[PDB]
Formats: sequence, C-alpha cells, structure tokens
Amino acid sequence: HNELIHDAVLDYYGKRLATCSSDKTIKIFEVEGETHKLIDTLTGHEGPVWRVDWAHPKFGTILASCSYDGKVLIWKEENGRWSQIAVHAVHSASVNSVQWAPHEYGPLLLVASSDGKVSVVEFKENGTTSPIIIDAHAIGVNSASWAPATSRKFVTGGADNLVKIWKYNSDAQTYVLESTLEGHSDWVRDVAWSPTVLLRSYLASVSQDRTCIIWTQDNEQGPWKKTLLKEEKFPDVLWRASWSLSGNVLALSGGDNKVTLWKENLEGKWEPAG
Amino acid sequence: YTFAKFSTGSMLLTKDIVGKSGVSIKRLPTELQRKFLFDDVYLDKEIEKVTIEARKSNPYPQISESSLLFKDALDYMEKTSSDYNLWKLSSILFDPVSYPYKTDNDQVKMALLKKERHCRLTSWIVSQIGPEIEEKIRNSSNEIEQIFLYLLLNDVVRASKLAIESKNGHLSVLISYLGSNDPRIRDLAELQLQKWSTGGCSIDKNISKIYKLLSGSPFEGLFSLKELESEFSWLCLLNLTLCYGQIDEYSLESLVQSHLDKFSLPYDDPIGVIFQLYAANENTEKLYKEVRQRTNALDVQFCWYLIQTLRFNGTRVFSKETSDEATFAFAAQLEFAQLHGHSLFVSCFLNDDKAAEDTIKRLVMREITLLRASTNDHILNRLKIPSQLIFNAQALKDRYEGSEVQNLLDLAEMAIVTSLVQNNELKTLREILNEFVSINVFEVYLKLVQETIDSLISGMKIFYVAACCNVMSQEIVSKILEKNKAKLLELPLQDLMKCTYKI
Repeated sequence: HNELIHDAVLDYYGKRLATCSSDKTIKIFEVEGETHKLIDTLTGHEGPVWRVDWAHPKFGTILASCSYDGKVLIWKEENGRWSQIAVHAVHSASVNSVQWAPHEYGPLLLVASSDGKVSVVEFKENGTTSPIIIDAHAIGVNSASWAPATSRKFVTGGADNLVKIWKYNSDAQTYVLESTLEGHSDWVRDVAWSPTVLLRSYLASVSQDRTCIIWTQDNEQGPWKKTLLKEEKFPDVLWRASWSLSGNVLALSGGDNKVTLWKENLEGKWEPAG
Repeated sequence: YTFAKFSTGSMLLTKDIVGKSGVSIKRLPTELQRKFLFDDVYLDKEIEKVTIEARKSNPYPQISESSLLFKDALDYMEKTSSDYNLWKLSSILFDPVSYPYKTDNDQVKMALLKKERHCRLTSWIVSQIGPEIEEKIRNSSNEIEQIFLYLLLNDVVRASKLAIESKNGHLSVLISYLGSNDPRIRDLAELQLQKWSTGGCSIDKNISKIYKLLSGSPFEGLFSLKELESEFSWLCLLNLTLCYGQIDEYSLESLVQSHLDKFSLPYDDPIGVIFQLYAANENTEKLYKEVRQRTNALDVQFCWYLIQTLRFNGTRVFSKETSDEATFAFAAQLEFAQLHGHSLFVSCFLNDDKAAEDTIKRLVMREITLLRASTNDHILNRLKIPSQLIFNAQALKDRYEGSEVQNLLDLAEMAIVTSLVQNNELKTLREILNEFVSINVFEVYLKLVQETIDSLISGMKIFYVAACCNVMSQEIVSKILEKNKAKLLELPLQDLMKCTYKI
C-alpha cells in the first residue's frame, strides 16, 4: 500500500532512495536497478510528508524533510540506525519545499512554508540551528530553489504568482530581495534554477495556470527574458519542473500522467525531446 | 498529481504506483544512436590517438594533439550503411592525403595531392551513382544516349568503344579528350555548339550533350544540361562538373562550389551538407552554423568529430565557442548514456579552462566508483586527472559509506576520532610533521614520550563528543600510570566514580 507518494530523492551517488508519502512515513530504499530493497521506514510527522532531500555527503548522511505538520525534521543515519537529530518549525503553516544549498555554503537548508516565509537554517558548531528567516510571499510560498555560483542567491515561487530572486548581503545579514518576476495567473507551483555554468542562466517556472515560463538572464546585468515554453495551456495543471545537470534539459511533471522534456535549440526556443 | 526531478546521475524519477517504491528509475532515452560508442575498445584506441597536456591556467587535462581522422571510425561501421558513406566521403574530402613519392619542389607536391584527392572523390561518386545509371543504360533504346550515360559513369573508354561499335567513330575520337582539360578542345566544342544553336537545322539530342561535356561548362552554359536536374541524382550531375568541368583551373573546393552555385540541394541530405561544408572553405563555420539551424542531418557526435578533426589538422577554423558548444553537446549525450569515461574524454576538448575544470571535477567526484574498474578505466583516470581531484572524490565516497592516507596527502579531528596502534600513531605524527589541531599534536607528542600545558590543550580539545571522552579517559589512564605531592594534585585538578575512588 502506497497509493500516493508526494516526493522522492536520490543521494549524490544514487544508492539510497528516500520516498515520502501522505501516511507521514518516509521510506528509505537500497536501490539496485530493478530491486529497491526497503531498508527503513521513518515515522515522525503529523501530516503528509511533502518533500524529502538528502544533503551533501560531506555532511555525513543527513536528510531534511518537510511535512504538513508545519515542522521541518532533520534526520540522520547513525551506525545503520536512523534518528531525528534536529527540527525547525518556525513556520505557522504547512511547509512545502526544503532544499539544501551548494556544499560550499556550509550545511545551509532552504525551507519554504505557507506562512509566506522562507528560512535558511545553519547548523553551528554544536550542531544546533541558527535560523535567519525572511518574508517571501503574501498568500504563501509553494516552492524555493537554490542557485549555484562562484553573491549567493535563490528563487521562490509564490501563491501570488510571483517568482522572486533573493541574494545574500553582509550589510543586512538577512537575504535581501533583488528581483521579482511576474508572469503567471495562478499559484506558482514549482521554480527551478539550472545548474548550467554556461554563458547564461535559466529558470523554469511551472504554474497552476498550465504554463511554464523560462527566465533566461543574459548575464549579471541585463534583466530576465520571459519565454512561455509553448504558447498553449497544458491539458492539466503543472506541478514540478526540474533541470538536468549535464545538458540543460528540462523535465516537466504535469498533472497529465506523463513527464515532458524540453531542450533549448539554436533558435533559443525550446523543443520537445524523448 | 505527478512529481519528477533530475538525478545526480542525470536520469529521471517519477510517480509510479506499479513498482515497489512508488517511483521509477528511468534510464533517460539517449539521442546518442551509434553502436560502437558503447564498446570500450573504441574509446581505448581513440585515447591512443591523443596527446594530453595540463592547462596553462589550471592543472586539468585538455587536448594538445589529436590524430583523429574520419578514416579511423570506418572500421567500426558497416561498409553498406549510409553512415559509412558519410564518414567515408568526409574522409576523402577532409583527411589529409599523403603522397609517398619524393617531389622535385613542393608546389608540385601540392598539385599531385590535388589530383589524388580528385581521383578518389570522383571514383567514389561513381561508386554511388553506379546502379542508378546502369539502370538507365538498361532501359535506353538509343546508342548515342548510352554513350552519354557511360560518360555519366566517368567511363571514357566504354563510351569510345560503343561509339566505335555503333559506327559513331568521330565522336569516339572526340570522347577520348574527356578528362584532359585541353582549353583548345573546350573553346572549339563550345564554338561548334553556338554554330548549331544559330541555324543548325537539327543536331541529335545526345551528341549536343556530349559536346557540352567537352565544353567544360555543362550547366554554366548556353546548351545547358541544367534540365537534367529532373532526370538525375544531384550527385550524378556534380560528378559531371568534377570530371570535366575545368579541373586544372579550379581548386577542388571552388569547382564544387561552382557546381553548387547552379543547383540547390535538398536541405535534409547529409552527403550534400558535407559537400557544402567542403566547398564553403573561406567560411565553413558560417555555413556550419547555417547548417545547424536548418537541418539535423549532422548528429551531435559527427559535428563534434568534424570540428575536432578540422581543428587539429589545420584543415579549417572554428570558434573556441563553436568547438566548445559541439563538445559540450556530445559530452552531455555521452553522460546521458552512462558513458562516463567517454564523456570525460570528450570534455577535455574544451577550450574554456574554467568550464573544463568544473565539468571534469563534478563528473569525477559524482562517478568515481565506476571510473576505477579495469585498465581501460585506468588509462582513463590516467588521462591527466589531477591527483587531488581523484583522491578528494575518493575521500568523499568514504565519508558517505562510513581514506586516511589520502587525508595525509576539523576533518582530520574526525578521522582521529574514528581511529580512537602505536605504530599507526607514530606514522600519523610523522605525516603531520611533514605537513607542517595544535592541541592534538601536543597530546600525540606526550603519548610518544609542559605537561600541564598539554593537559589544558587536551581539555580544550575535549570541550570542542564520544572521541573526546575516550581521549580524556586515555589521558587519565596515562596519568595514573605515571603516578605509579603538590604537583600531582595540580595535575589532577564512570569517570566521576573513578575520580571519587582516586580521592
């Protein structure tokens, strides 16, 4: 019985899968092609676990999950036995996304809850949490993705149809908002920064209004460029939008039971692939 | 509701209520369709053809010499496949010819090399058009037409023979000139044609065609074979330009270009594309870019191989950015095919040092395990993968699976924690000395053997959990062993139970 898992994540080396469903449990599997052997079940949430997410193995085996009970739960495998080492629930509503930073930033976490907040939880020397939060969106935040870089930034997708790009500032000590972008007529479900250290940067912003805008910034200066992936509404509401590391392929999880794939061509416009 | 993101090992997990986990490990459909790529022997022999030098802006490998030729791939393909035709024709036009016999001066050499190349190209075209024309000769009902068709197969001798046999003797003699570029004969043939095409009550339809061939400009003309556009493969007519056409006066390139200027080729046809890139000479890249946005006849792999050959043979010129673009694209396709060694090899042909560094690093660390199996995987990590990167990656794989020599080559404290024998300690101390945290060093020095300072240092380290307690217990045991009055009391100032028993 597992009729509706909401999220699954793969580890750096892809040996250990972590699905999370609505029955609150987070199941850990030892994958091996056809055979993912169930190795664990983790019960510690008071509502459907929306998302799970491993951290960089530089930090051992850590997994921050966020669930409907408004609480972010950090887990850790310890000698082959899992244990909830920390927790961070400074959010007064259902926590939706949770995504670790680039490991060069430390062990930073990115939480994004319906109380219009998004936190960046550091784990200090005592391993204890150091929350520095910001208000992100009015009617709630559905997602928040990290950006790689070599001047840190992230993106957030809102319930007010916004897509925001925040940046760290030593003057403020809290992430200062630097640019917001408007293009959807309904809850911005998911937002994704692309890991392509190439000439430009790409953002795929899927939404409830069955659109997927792509914000391509020329460089550090010139603002973004709006590009409706295709100019027809998808047969059903879109949920997830993920970039590929090698290649800059875009995967779109629409509520129409297939996942589409879009690649950029020399026109600059995007074309299906599969 | 559905969910799907991309894997580290670029592949896709989606909601799937048919498995066991509630997700599906999908092997991403690879555009990379070319068999020999999945066989590791090809890759080994391909690395044998390269000279790798470290960069002048970082230690990461990038290619200094390549001897790859379109020629080389041909062994791994069927001589029957259209692919083989593409690679072969590409070899004929682009791979350098060698001329073994010594030549009086070097401009001569150049001329010979041109004749050789020309002869191979035209023999090949004849290989292709062969059956088309033979079919046409099968169906002709007129001898002079057959003679013409034999000229279409660049067979001057059988044209001459049939002429002879069909009692067309003068023509026969004339025919013998086809392929000597005698300008006298050229202007004479053209003259005869104008005289006919000004009065000339009637001339046989195929004799005029043959004269037009002798004219050296069979479409470029006023009795033009251009209308044969509708009766013959474009390649067949191009053969006519290349064989007759004005061989000596033109370079192979500008000749081919001359022909192409008279006829549009189908956008989708790739052997067409190769001729266009060959003829385009002065702006191959320009055309290549044009070819890119118009068709997909040239695949990712081919475009990369092409660009690389031309680059490393001085044959042609491509932007650092276009060569890198091609290289990225192919490396990516390869990585989608779980061909990490091969993607790694390709990634080295990057010009941009920064990007090479990132790509390489990222991939090696993410995929170290697979890249350390056979010797064909060894030569791989003996591309010039930086010592640092390899062991570093390997260090990561150990922390995550739960090493020390690599570390010797915070984290160090955690390693000491895990270690918590005497010989190993001594070796560690020697390594630390070679490298030259301080507290731990003081403790080690004490163990090998001021005492109060070492004690304070150790206490501070303990404060900075299980390993620290173990170290504290060890220190206590050592102190107890040493004891076996005021100074002793000063040094002193389950563990609690032990302390109580001591008091």
